[PDB]
Amino acid sequence: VLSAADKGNVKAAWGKVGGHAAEYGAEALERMFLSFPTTKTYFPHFDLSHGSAQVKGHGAKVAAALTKAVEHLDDLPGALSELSDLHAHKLRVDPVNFKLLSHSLLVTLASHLPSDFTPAVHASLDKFLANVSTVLTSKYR
Amino acid sequence: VLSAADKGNVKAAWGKVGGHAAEYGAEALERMFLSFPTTKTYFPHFDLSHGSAQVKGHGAKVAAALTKAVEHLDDLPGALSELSDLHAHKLRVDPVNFKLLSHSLLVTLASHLPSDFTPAVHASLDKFLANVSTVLTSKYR
Amino acid sequence: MLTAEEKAAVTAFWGKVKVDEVGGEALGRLLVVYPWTQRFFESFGDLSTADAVMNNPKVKAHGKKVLDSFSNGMKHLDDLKGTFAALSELHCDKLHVDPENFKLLGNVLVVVLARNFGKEFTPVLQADFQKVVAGVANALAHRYH
Amino acid sequence: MLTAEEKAAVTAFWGKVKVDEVGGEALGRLLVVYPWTQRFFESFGDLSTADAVMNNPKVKAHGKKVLDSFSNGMKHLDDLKGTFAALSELHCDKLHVDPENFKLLGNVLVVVLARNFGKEFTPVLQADFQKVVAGVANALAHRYH
Ligand code: HEM
Ligand code: HEM
Ligand code: HEM
Ligand code: HEM
Repeated sequence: VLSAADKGNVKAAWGKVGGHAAEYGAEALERMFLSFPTTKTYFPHFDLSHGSAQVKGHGAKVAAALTKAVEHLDDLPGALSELSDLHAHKLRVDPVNFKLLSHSLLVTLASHLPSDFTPAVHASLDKFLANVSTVLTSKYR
Repeated sequence: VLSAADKGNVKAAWGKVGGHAAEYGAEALERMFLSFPTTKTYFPHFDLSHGSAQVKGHGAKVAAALTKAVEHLDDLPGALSELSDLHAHKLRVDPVNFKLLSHSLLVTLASHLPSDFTPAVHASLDKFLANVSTVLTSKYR
Repeated sequence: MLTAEEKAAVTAFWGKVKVDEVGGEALGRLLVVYPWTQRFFESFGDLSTADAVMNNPKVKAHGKKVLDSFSNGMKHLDDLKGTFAALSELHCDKLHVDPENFKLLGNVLVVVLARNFGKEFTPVLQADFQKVVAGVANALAHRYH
Repeated sequence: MLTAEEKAAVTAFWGKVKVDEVGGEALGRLLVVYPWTQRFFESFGDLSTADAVMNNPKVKAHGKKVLDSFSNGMKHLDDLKGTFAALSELHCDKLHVDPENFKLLGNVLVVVLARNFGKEFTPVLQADFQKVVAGVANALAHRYH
């Protein structure tokens, strides 16, 4: 679904993210949990306080999966195969939650990359996260 | 994406629609307009009264597009190419409205095929319509 | 919400129809068509296939209750907010149900009414029911606002 | 709406918001990121590219109005309903804007606050703003209920 221009925008933006991917993943989760506290209920045995090593560790894993997606924009369903089973079929995550995390990631990226986060780049990243979200919610069946 | 099972369910259900496709497309539009008055503002050039020739003629066109899609379940994006540009670029249809028409089509099909509209078939058709909707909203440009 | 005419229409229809299996069919369909909703009903037992869901006795029993609640709403259309205030707290604060799902269930119920009730469930009557289910969903979501 | 101390926190931060940039940027971003919203602004001139939208004086000017409206609700956090009355009838009864788009604009404004304020727009502060924009959206949508 991403256009050529979208794919370029996403790759360049993720490029600027650089070695800060895990840090931003952790910030996005933190923002999601604080702004939308119901999301915490998917992580019942986590300590989700600010600076929790579990939020930091989980942030890193979410960021890595996003990096894998960025490297595989032509086949998101295949790149995200295992994760889609995990979130849709195993964990039954309500599709709303992906919107909440996607928005939390846009917030985090706009904060840290204000000179790269143009309207055009915001729209491409929005589409990319919606596309990742579609894949991750495709195996409820 | 549609599983092979879903595509079987969709083709079989549309087979049951038989010669009633155009009639059901018209009824689904009427149910959409009546239930969700806000959708009427996309057709200010229509007489929207019950039984109007314009709604009847539009119903047939909607139905024929769905029939085309049913015949092209392995490649929806390809099949619905021109309609996607039209709905997204020209008509600027708010994505919410696709869910309203899709729900309207499910009410219509349920009403007329109450023996064929099993929970599995319902779930297949719902996916089919969401997918069609995804496609018709897949390039605001 | 509803005009007097719309209330009378809804009320007359609801008076005549035999609805004792409708709730269970609506709940069953929700869990089949939108399977994330299964998360909320782990205690209900076998939900592993469409058939298992639809024939699950707990789903059927709980659905009857849900419809009983909907019928309560139908008797107090003037006060949906008051009617569902407690249930809103339970569903949002304790059960953590995203309010979009209240809309999904109202719409599944309409689909079910249409499947069960044929030509009497006209576009005009269905639109009246859409107002009722939108009202119930807004009233349930209330503790979110 | 918010706690008294949450209100204090939001009030303090809002003071820093530049009254004539942020609104134009949020409105502009809404039209670029969610292009169907352009249907509502046919009189506004060229909206055909991202640069055209963002540099369109009518967008900037209208965005200022939107922001001044947010600024207004920021002073009436415990009664958003009445504050957004005239606007709720404009947007719902006259313009027929689907209420989903209220949530979207609220969320764009929060992204815009983040881009412009960076590390100062902390998770906790942003959480307060999420409550505020949800309040505004709910207030604006009231005429649909
Ligand atoms: C961009 C969207 C998302 C991505 C890329 C993503 C990625 C991941 C990854 C890589 C894992 C670890 C999988 C493993 O251990 O093998 C994971 C686990 C998990 N995810 Fe997500 N996720 C996303 C959205 C969400 C959302 C929205 C929720 C719910 C609010 C969620 C809930 C969970 C939970 C509960 C786990 C397991 C945590 C545990 O170990 O107990 N995820 N996700
Ligand atoms: C399943 C989803 C839909 C399908 C398959 C569909 C199909 C079609 C078709 C075949 C046409 C005629 C194109 C032509 O002239 O050849 C059309 C036009 C149009 N559609 Fe849709 N449509 C869908 C959803 C929607 C929705 C949700 C809306 C908004 C409420 C909408 C608004 C319109 C409008 C305003 C036109 C121009 C009609 C005219 O002037 O005659 N469509 N669509
Ligand atoms: C029209 C909308 C709804 C109405 C009127 C409604 C009504 C009710 C009622 C009356 C009960 C209590 C039944 C009893 O006494 O045992 C209940 C419980 C429950 N509801 Fe709903 N509900 C609605 C929507 C939803 C939705 C959409 C979900 C989740 C997807 C949900 C999840 C639950 C759960 C998990 C319980 C507790 C079941 C248990 O005891 O294990 N409800 N609801
Ligand atoms: C969510 C928060 C929103 C706020 C606070 C807001 C605020 C305003 C304000 C202050 C006005 C000026 C009205 C007057 O002078 O009487 C206005 C007008 C308008 N708004 Fe919004 N609005 C919001 C959402 C939206 C959205 C999401 C859309 C479209 C997608 C929209 C479309 C319009 C339109 C089309 C006008 C009339 C513009 C014109 O032609 O002059 N509004 N709004």
